[PDB]
Amino acid sequence: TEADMEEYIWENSSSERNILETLLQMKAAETKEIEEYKKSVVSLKNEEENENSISQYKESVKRLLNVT
Amino acid sequence: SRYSPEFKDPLIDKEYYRKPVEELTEEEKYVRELKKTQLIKAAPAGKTSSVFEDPVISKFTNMMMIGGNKVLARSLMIQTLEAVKRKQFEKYHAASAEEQATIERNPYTIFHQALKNCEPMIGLVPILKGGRFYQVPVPLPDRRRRFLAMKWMITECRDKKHQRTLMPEKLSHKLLEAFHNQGPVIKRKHDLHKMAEANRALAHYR
Amino acid sequence: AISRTNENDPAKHGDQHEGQHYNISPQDLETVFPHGLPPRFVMQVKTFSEACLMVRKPALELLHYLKNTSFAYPAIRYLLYGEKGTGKTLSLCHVIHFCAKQDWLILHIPDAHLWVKNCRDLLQSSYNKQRFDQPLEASTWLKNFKTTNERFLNQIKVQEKYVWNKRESTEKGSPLGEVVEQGITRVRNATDAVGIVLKELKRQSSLGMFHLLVAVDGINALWGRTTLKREDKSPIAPEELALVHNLRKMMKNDWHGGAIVSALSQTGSLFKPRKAYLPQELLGKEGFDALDPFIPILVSNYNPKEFESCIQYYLENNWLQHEKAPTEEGKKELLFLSNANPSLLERHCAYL
Amino acid sequence: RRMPGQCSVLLFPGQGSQVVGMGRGLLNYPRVRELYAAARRVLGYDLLELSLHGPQETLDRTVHCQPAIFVASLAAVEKLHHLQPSVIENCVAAAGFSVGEFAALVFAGAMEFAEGLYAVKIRAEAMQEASEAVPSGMLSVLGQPQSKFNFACLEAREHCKSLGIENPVCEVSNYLFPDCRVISGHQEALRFLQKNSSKFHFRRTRMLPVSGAFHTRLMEPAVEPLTQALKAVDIKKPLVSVYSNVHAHRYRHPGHIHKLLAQQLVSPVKWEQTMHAIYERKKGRGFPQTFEVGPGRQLGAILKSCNMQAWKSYSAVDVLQTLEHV
Ligand SMILES: Nc1ncnc2c1ncn2[C@@H]1O[C@H](COP(=O)(O)OP(=O)(O)OP(=O)(O)O)[C@@H](O)[C@H]1O
Ligand SMILES: Nc1nc2c(ncn2[C@@H]2O[C@H](COP(=O)(O)OP(=O)(O)O)[C@@H](O)[C@H]2O)c(=O)[nH]1
Ligand SMILES: [Mg+2]
Repeated sequence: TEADMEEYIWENSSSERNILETLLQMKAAETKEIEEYKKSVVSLKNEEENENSISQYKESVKRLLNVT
Repeated sequence: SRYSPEFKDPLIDKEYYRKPVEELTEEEKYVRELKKTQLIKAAPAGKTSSVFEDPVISKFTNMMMIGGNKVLARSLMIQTLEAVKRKQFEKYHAASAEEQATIERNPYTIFHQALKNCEPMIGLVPILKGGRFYQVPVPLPDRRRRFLAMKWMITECRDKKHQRTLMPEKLSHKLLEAFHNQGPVIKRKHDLHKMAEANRALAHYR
Repeated sequence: AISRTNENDPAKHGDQHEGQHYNISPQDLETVFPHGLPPRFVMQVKTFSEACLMVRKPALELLHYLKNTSFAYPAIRYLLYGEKGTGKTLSLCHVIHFCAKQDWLILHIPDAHLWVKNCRDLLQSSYNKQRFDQPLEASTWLKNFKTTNERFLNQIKVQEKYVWNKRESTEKGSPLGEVVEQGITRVRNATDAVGIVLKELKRQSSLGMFHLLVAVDGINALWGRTTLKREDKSPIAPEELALVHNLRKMMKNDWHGGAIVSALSQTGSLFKPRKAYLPQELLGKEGFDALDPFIPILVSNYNPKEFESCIQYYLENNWLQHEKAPTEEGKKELLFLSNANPSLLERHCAYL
Repeated sequence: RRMPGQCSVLLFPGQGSQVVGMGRGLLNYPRVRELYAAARRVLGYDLLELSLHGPQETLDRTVHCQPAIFVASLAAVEKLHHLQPSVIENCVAAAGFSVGEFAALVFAGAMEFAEGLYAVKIRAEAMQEASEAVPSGMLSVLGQPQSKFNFACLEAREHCKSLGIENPVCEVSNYLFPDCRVISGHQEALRFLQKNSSKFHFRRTRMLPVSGAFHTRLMEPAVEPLTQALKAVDIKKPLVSVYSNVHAHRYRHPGHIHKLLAQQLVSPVKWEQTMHAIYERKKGRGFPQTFEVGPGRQLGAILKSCNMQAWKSYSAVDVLQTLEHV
């Protein structure tokens, strides 16, 4: 069972699907960023949630979505 | 009592200690030097050096207490103060230019003046001497009348004829009535001063 | 008046206005916010005879983001989070007021926690017998949604025939207001009438007819638990409610031409500890996954400038009547007892 | 054996709980159509139509309300069984008010459905005839501590004696909860009580919408019919602890239900005593679940007045609507 199993696999996960859909839609409207984002997400999902982790997540999402 | 008789009560007043040594009189200097030798009790939970501390409101809250529930009693007190403040602001906004100089919005002044308007100066002492019971007038001490004002206010606000009106709203209305020399508490003071006026002749039985 | 700013247009606030109060007109108050403002801020508005909001860094950052928003990209989810009573609801209201002045379509949910608890009249949806309706909660929202967006209800026109009953149906091309009216008149079709509205707004905004703002306060309620029960005393999940199921579709970034703004809230939350305030702790795994990816924005306590400005505003309204409150010692005591928390400071100033 | 809190007690309502639309919300549930068909077979008219769509004036007639309440109560039992099998499985006590007792026994497997309907029909007809025999009524009175009930009954009888009648009747007919009673008797006595409430220290008085004086000796003529109707019926041993109304204790042996059921017809209802016998316990001990299987929520309010803590775990079965269309 996934809940018993002790890992959030970023691969084939909801986070991966959501970011892929977002990036495809941005390309239609018109990497290291994805690596940073998935690192932040996996840290938040597996380790403890603190303000530093939330800020890292924020910065990664901003860089991926072209928000400054 | 877990305190020895040696222990003296603490003096929380914060400006008393800041008094310059020059202003101290020899008696006051002696008292201050004496206090060094004495043992002092731990200051109780309650009174603080806070500039917003008000002993009268603290006593009123303690008298509304039921079963040691101080949180709820203080909640009711702060709600009453807020309600009085809001009603005064509402009456201040709707008042004419000249009537806005005679509207007091400070709820603490209203509370103090309302309690002062309910203090009786003369009361009675139940005394049976000749086999039949006799009321006799007496002068009430200041503590006794201060207590009676609060007790009458609380008993009036705990009346059952007020169905489902919450205590902060009842108490704010009674306080605003007594601020203007109106209401049943002022009538209770008057029916005591009159019914002790009807019994001046018994005053020789003191 | 050092605590007030003459600039009452939210589109022109900047970092120099940080800590100053700007005024919301009565017309803007009645149109933009029939339901938005906190219950204890309505009291301040009624007693001071004016609604003045401070300009803070959370709202300024979230306005800088919404000014530079690409309407071709999918809608970006923003999430305001912070400790209790730190002002995130009023930051959300600041943003809603900014967006309403630029002729955005406002979809404002004042408190999503009210849809998952203390509901008497639950019905089984004739549209789908597996979900439940909340006519009183839906018809209450519909009237105020109509009030906020009266202008657009005739410009926006449906694109499908909706069958309320065999006798009554809304024909294609009718103005959206009709649907809203059908929800306001007959409460039986209130919950069906909310979803249709959402279905239109999420669609037509993509076409480019208008910009849509989805402002949901207490967004953490959608992926939590409910205190609602069946007639067999069994629990009901949040997804079983049509009102909550139709609002989750609006949180997905499968549309463009707008922005989705939300604010967490532990106040009124179900099955959460008092000190839980971070996004995952309130949202849950499901909530975080649903909102992921999203931009979190922190709302903190007053810094010294904001605290001093709030106390100067209260003194300028003569709301601090204690003779010691204006003095510096009174201000230090206020600062310590509230620790610069806006809600605690307001509550303590209420009875001074 | 079972911890208090996982067992359940079923309360069956009685006269005065009828309502138009009763039965809607139970009709779709299992087995209910067959109960109503059997009721049609035994009575001779359509209860279903009268209960679902009625003027409420035919429904308030004695001959019609009692069978309607009986059938609706049992239908609610089947509804609860469908929704919560465990609650019916873990049932410890059962109790009916006046006619609901006939329902409770049927739920306890002491009587069968057709037997119960025949008994209730004969009972209702005889009671209506007895009410027609002499004018009478009932009054609900809520007293305060200074209120004396037998005292007020005594002057209520003195007044009607002064007017002139053979043995005026006015006595407490229902004990509901502390200081709330229902007195029963000739209308003049009850009017005397109404107009002299202040002297008698009665806070509230409300004439019940009833045909006549139930639970008094005035219903003696109806006793002999019901007994005959009950003679043929072979009452078995109740499966659950079903309480009586005459003396408010659990029925011991089936050979005494025959006479206790006819004695209830001319005896006061010991409802407060029954609630005590079911829910009394020491401070802190848990209480069972309570389900009011039938129309209305009157027994719920009575339980609230009697025992608040037992009322904390109280629920009522909806017989006017249903959440899910089964
Ligand atoms: N920007 C602001 N301008 C003026 N007052 C504010 C502001 N932010 C907060 N306050 C004060 O704080 C009080 C509570 O703020 P608010 O309702 O926004 O809290 P919150 O952070 O959303 O908390 P909760 O978890 O209770 O929802 C407001 O009534 C007001 O008194
Ligand atoms: N009364 C009525 N409501 C409708 C009709 N169509 C859609 N709705 C409502 O509007 C909402 C539209 O959301 P939708 O995309 O259809 O979600 P889904 O069909 O349940 O998967 C639905 O939840 C319905 O409650 C209709 O033809 N008649
Ligand atoms: Mg909030």
